[PDB]
Amino acid sequence: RQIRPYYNLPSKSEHGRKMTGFLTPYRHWMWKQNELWRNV
Amino acid sequence: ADMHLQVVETMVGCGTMKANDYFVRNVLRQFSWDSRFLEALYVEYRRQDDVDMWAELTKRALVWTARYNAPASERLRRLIEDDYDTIRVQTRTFRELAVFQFRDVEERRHSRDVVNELPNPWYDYVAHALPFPDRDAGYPDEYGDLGQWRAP
Amino acid sequence: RMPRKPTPYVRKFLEGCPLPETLVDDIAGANLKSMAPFFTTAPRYIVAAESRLSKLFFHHALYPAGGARRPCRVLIVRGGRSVREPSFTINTGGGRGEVGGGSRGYRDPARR
Amino acid sequence: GLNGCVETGRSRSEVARDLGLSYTRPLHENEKKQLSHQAVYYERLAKFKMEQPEAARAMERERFVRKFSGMFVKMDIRSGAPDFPSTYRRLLGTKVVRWASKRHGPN
Amino acid sequence: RADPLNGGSSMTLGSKGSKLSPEPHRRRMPWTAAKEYVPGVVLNARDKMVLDGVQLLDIESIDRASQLDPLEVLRAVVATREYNISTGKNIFQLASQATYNGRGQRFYRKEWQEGTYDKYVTLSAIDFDRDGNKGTAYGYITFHGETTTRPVQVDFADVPGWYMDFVEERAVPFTGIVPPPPSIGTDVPVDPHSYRLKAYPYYDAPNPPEFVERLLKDRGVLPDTP
Amino acid sequence: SRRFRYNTKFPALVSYNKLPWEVVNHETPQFHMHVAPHYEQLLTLAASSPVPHIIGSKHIDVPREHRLRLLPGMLYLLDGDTLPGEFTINRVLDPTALQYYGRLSSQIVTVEAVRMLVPDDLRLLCNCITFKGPLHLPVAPYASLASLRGASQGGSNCFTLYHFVRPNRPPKELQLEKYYIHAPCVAPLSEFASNSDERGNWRPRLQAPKRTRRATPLPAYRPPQSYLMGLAERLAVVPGGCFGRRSLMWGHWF
Amino acid sequence: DIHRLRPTSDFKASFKDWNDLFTCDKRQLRVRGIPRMTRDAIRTAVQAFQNGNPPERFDTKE
Amino acid sequence: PWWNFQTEHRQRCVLMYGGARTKNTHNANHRVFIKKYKRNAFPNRTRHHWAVSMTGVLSQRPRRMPWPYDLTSLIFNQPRQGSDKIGYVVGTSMLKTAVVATNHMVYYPKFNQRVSRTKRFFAHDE
Amino acid sequence: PSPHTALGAVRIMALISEGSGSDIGKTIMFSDAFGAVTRFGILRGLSRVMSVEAFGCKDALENVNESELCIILHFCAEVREQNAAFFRRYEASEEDSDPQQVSFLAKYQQLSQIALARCKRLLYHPDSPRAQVMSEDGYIPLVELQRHAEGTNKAALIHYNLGIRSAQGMRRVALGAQSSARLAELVSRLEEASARVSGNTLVNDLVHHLSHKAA
RNA sequence: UUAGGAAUAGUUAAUAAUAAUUUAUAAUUUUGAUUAGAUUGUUUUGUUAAUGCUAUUAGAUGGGUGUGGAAAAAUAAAAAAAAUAAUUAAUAUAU
Ligand SMILES: [Mg+2]
Repeated sequence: RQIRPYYNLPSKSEHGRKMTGFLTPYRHWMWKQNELWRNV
Repeated sequence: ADMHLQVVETMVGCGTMKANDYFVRNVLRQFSWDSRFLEALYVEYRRQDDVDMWAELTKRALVWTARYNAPASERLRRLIEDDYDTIRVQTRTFRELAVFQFRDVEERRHSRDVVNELPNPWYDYVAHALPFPDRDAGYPDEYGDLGQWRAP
Repeated sequence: RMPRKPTPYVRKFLEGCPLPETLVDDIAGANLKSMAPFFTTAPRYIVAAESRLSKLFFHHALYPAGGARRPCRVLIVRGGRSVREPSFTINTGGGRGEVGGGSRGYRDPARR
Repeated sequence: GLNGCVETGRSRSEVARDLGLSYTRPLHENEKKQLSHQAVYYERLAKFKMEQPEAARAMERERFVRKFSGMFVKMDIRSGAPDFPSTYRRLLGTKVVRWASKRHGPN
Repeated sequence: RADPLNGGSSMTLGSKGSKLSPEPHRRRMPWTAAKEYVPGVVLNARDKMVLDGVQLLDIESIDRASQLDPLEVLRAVVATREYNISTGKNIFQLASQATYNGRGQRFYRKEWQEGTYDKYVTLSAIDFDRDGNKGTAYGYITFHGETTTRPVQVDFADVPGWYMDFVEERAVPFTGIVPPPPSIGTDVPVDPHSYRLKAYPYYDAPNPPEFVERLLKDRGVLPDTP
Repeated sequence: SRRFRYNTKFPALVSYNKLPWEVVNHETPQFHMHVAPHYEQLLTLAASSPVPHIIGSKHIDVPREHRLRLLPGMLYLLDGDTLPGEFTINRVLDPTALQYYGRLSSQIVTVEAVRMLVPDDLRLLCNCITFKGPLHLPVAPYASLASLRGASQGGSNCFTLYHFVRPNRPPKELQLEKYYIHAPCVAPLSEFASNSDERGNWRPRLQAPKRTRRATPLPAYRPPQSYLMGLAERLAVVPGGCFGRRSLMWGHWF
Repeated sequence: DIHRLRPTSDFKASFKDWNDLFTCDKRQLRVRGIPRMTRDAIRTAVQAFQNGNPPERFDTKE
Repeated sequence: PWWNFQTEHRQRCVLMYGGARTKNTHNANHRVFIKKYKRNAFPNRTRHHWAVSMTGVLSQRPRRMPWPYDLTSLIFNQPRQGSDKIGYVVGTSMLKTAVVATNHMVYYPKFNQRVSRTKRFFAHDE
Repeated sequence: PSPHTALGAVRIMALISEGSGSDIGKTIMFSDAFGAVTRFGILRGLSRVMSVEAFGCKDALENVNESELCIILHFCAEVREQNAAFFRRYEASEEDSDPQQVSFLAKYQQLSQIALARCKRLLYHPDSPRAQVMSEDGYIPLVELQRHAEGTNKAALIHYNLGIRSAQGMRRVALGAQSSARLAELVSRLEEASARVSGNTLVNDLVHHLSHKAA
């Protein structure tokens, strides 16, 4: 399941979900680290 | 492409510093060129005056491997590997190095280990892969018995 | 199918009356299908259920389907009060994000 | 030409066809009428298509409208079955009133 | 497939990736092709807190009794412009205020120039519709020096957040055709002093020390304490 | 019976010639998107190798009955802007339709006018493009464009391409696949040949120079500050949304 | 506290301190009077924090 | 010990469904027949149902089963049952279709005897 | 009148042959025994039968079945056989000043070439998607279903699995026995008497197709 | 399969026939059909000396949507469902 942290981009919309899937570059970097540790 | 490859290798070996222009004008956009074109052209890139021209030409050759769907061979990446102290062009991905270190350290400590050098029959081989067993276990019976009305 | 024990008698087929969903929708105010003419001034009592009353249903409670012009009714909602905590942003952690915004309504009731 | 080929799997008729032999029983008048009247209706339908286009076009149009707008035009296991009242016989009483019986042949 | 992540590797369903191929996974849905997308929820929703205390008017309502004072009309136009600009700048809002509809200029998204990402679009043609904030834009895409051969449709050209720097030397009139900008490897010779590659294949950016500190504090390696 | 000859697998399908979403209209800029890269490679071929019937002295005179049968799919170049008779001249003035000749006009001969010729029966188009010489590409003396006055000289420089297509067809029809022969250009090798006087003025570099200084280091990598879409290595996005392989990720923010 | 049916923040008084929270297994959470989904959420959050993943997820209530 | 085929069938049922069979399926239930119609006024023209009729294709009494040992298995080596058959032509009223009557054997183990039944097929002759 | 489709010209060319069984010689003879044109009314009629609006396109015979192609080739063979002294004089090395005769000769050459091309289409590509026919002004309901629906995404075509299969009558066409045995006669009738029918590479292919499909 | 046994049909084959304007001395059935009744089947159950008698709960579902590869789609304690959520153990549910 794709994790939605609290510090993602919030979608201020009353017609749908309140949080998007747009990350932070720190989240991108740590996801790359976890990707390498799974790649082994 | 193999006809243009000999021309590119001749212009590299003669040291005329014009094989890259021939590769751009004739072989780059209109041929399915493989990776040994850049294995020839890296020696021509090496003979440049300044190191930054060598670096930018190697990086542009890597972008040419990305764009025209011609992946870099092992020999080209090993040619760029040997000059990493001068050019500092990274030629392996972030995934292959993390696999390589964790594999190489484990294989070195496994070869140095004296306990785990013993064979493992669960791991080393498959004992039998045929759909039928190799010797008769007695079954089937092919006859009925008491209380069995359905035969065959 | 389901495993059913065989009986030598007849089988009872019940059509038993459940709690009507339209009844709890009219009580909770979340019907959105009742066309009611003859707008009156008598007040309306609505028992607030769990996650059954929002702005969408309260707008139809103010303006019903009959073509009203003004919310001319007093609306009593039993147990509809909400309590909000103050929200704040987290400076620490992996990034910047605002938490704390939550409603204490419908779960923490008054007068235990 | 009385024995089929076991190797190639040909029939009794195809082996005699490949040998240039004719094994055909003496037909009656109706059996010759069955084999002689196949071309007559084709020449009649081709002459109708060439001679009356304003009627053949309307007939083909209403035939395509009846074919296209049908309910069971999707190729499925039910539409692909050879015998629908025999394979699906539990629908012939309470659901489908097209076929009144479930047996029409030796199967 | 054409392009799988890490080849065939199926110890987990996350090892394949969030999408199995850059092509669409079914033929009947061509909109499921993998492409770079844009956060349209934050961008397309402009701030309505600038239109408060401002009387807007409908288009059809041209009756005399619904007309407003011309000072109120002017502040309504100023508030509507501030509402349209409040999130970002569109392509059609930047090209209207440029000469020759901005043909030949370089448009770019905000995140197209940060990190090791380098990509812009040299504008070639724009068809404005009657609502001039929308339309269809075309251009040559330039990514790390390499350039397309034909003009491609600029995806998300209607979503705001675009930027350009107007250069008079790049302006192409309506009589002539916008030329493709040259590929730095192919067309013009490669010069390290003019353009230097930020990124290349088999290259990854080094780890920032603040990200290293943040990950080692989140994992518990460094002693994070209040 | 008739039902049991074959199965229903792979039935007869409606062709793309009768579907409007598969047929490219010539009043649209999408007509000039498909056919303009075919022209910029044909002029690269005709400037480097002799193409037999690519340049004539006049328009090919087929009879009026054989006009629709033989002419679509045929291309030839003539000198000057002379248009065939029994056609209605429609000049392409749309900048959305003229933008696809950008590589054709910049790196090769400058495009002056693009005209679409529609006949009286509205069944045989002609895409007329008038170029102004000279070529930016080097032209071989044995090439086909050496026999053209507008291409060799540097009114008299104008020459026109003529391509006949059918009006409402899929873009399979307006293809030029027989002209994709890749003939080489001997312009970098003409310096060192026996026909040039520069053959003794170049100096060969048999060894690389000794490098005392290493390469210039890159500037300090600054990470982005905006919200990113996610990991492009698992969203199946190519390395910039443009080209490359997803398995070899590069050129993104990290 | 993310789920509606996992009221994690309603059991602050069921623990002494940080060590009492991080030493209790699921049987001791059953002893203290915590429902099944809530104690499963508490135990998975503790096991994720021990593995290096802090509880940084979006509250999906509204 | 040599286990019978029922052990192998029970093993197959265990590996398929997780368990062999739920117990208490007999129950010794008194199945009573309650008639509704009049004495000789059953709504059928041939078979008048007045008792508990058993339902089952191969699990009824007296028990039948196919007998695979006949002339066809002695003559033809078949890839599957019913692939090759030998019969007599009885009808040629249809075009390119010969009606062929063939015989097969059905075994009664209670009386220990095989009987010859007849099946008609439509064959093709061009 | 001048037909606008190939099918109307096929019907007219069939009515010409069937309306004059033994009078097929006197119907279409417009020339003498020396090559000079006798009656120009028959010439003007036969020129406007094979009109440019009917047989001008390269795919003009795309909806012609195996039975209509026999009518086309029988009409061409009868026109060649009744006026052989005209054709063998004028088509080889003769230039004529009459503007009607050059138009008739061009129309006849175009009709014979597209008829032989359709014969090679039905022979060398049996049941191919490029050998499929359809009805003229045929109802293709997928287009009318896409037009009278609202497409928010035009790539999503409604009733695609049924609309792509169904059009007004559309068959996979291959040459039968009665078609191939007639076309092998008509293609040999299209040539001259001095030509060798052994080296014709289309009659031999039709005969070998007949033998292969009969075996 | 029916304690009191007779007729059946969107019908059979051929076919240059998708989408049958034609041809035929057509097809099923007393070796038991169609309809009506009972009705998931199944060496898994029980009993016995018993090739006998007696039981059964795997399933499927031509008009709800031509979507989808496949309608099986109006509701099932897991079959963990695209970042290692958790994988020490037992309750795993009431809560
Ligand atoms: Mg007949």
